Amino acid sequence: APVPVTKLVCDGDTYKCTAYLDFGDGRWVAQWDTNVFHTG
Amino acid sequence: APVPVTKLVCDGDTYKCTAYLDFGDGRWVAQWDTNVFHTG
Amino acid sequence: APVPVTKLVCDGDTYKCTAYLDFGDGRWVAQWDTNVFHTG
Repeated sequence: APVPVTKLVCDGDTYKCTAYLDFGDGRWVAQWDTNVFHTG
Repeated sequence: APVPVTKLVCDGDTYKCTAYLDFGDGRWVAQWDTNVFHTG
Repeated sequence: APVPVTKLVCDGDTYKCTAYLDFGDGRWVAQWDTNVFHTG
């Protein structure tokens, strides 16, 4: 079931974002691949 | 055009995150596939 | 290293979400492909 994200971080060294979930012990994450770049 | 996200949720049963957008009737979403796991 | 997201936007014309990062000059983004649709 959908749960809220408590903290969203991204990492320019791994090109991933990590969403910490409000669930369980607080250490469940959703993590996905991203592009990372310097925009205008 | 880019619009703000009003609520971000993720679901460990579907392995997707859903971003509710500030747009229209409030029921437009961006939805993407993710990994979901228990981190350190 | 992971840094906080300061602003999350999505765009129904490009089918991408963009996360502005707390890093550098504020113009670093993570950007990823998404589905965009009108949910129930």
